Amino acid sequence: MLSPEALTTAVDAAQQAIALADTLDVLARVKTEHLGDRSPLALARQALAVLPKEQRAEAGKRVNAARNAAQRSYDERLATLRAERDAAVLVAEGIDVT
Amino acid sequence: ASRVDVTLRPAQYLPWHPGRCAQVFVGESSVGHAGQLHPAVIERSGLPKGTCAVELNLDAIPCSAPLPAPRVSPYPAVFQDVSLVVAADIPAQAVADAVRAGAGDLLEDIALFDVFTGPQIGEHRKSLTFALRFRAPDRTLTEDDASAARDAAVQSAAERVGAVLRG
RNA sequence: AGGUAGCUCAGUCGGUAUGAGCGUCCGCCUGAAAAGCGGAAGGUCGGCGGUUCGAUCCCGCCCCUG
Ligand SMILES: [Mg+2]
Ligand SMILES: [Mg+2]
Ligand SMILES: [Mg+2]
Ligand SMILES: [Mg+2]
Repeated sequence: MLSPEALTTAVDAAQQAIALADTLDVLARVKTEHLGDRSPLALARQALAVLPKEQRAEAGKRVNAARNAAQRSYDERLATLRAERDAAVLVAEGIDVT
Repeated sequence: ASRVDVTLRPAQYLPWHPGRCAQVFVGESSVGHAGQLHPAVIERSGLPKGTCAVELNLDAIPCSAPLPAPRVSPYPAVFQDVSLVVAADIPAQAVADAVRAGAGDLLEDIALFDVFTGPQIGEHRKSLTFALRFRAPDRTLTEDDASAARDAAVQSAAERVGAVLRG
């Protein structure tokens, strides 16, 4: 499960679900699915605690590499959609100041 | 209180909201800004939502000592309203200035009382309705003379802001 | 000695923040309120760094109060 095959398959499933989210609501559902407690990437970390000690460094920097890749995609997408939401508020609230 | 005239023009200038911010001019000199604060500023600063603010440089406001000599005609007035369609981002003050420039001396008062958007207007448009009060200095103004002044006001608004008489 | 949700505070001894009260929001109640029930939103765990595959938790420095 900590293999670089099931991990990279889960990062790719997450990075395209993040790319396909066009709403903060859609992106929230994507977050709980690809980063929440029941996510493959989060269960890969909880397995590091019952792992033999001589296998945690070689597989920990692998699981961490997978987590940081999907986390980076979600964070940049959340900022992008929030800015688009915020910009749309300012234009919708324009008034004739004269 | 300063006995000066000001104009408010659209502006973008933090910490104000860029769609709800006026820059204040006396003549062609900027003297400050006014409007609603930026929602991002309000949140970052812990301010109440919707906080508004004004700041003017008093030293840039020239001191004035006017000596008015008003013309007070006692002859009856004529009251007419005009409804004009313009692009939605045309400042209402610019339309009223155009109406005034064409109406001439017979126009004593102009007041906007309606700003309307809707499907019977069309998209990207708005309708402004002004109450006009006409008066002559030496005679009882006729409705035809008033309507001629009104027609010249509508023509001036057509040429200056693209106003179209409401149909 | 402590800094943990917008405020006031439990708690977590390296890999699941386990939380309360208030406040806010949302229902019920009222013509509408307050109060009262009912439910929800809400957490880089003081900042900058070190160590470590991984730090709210260990180390260094520093800000804040008694
Ligand atoms: Mg009439
Ligand atoms: Mg109208
Ligand atoms: Mg009732
Ligand atoms: Mg809940």
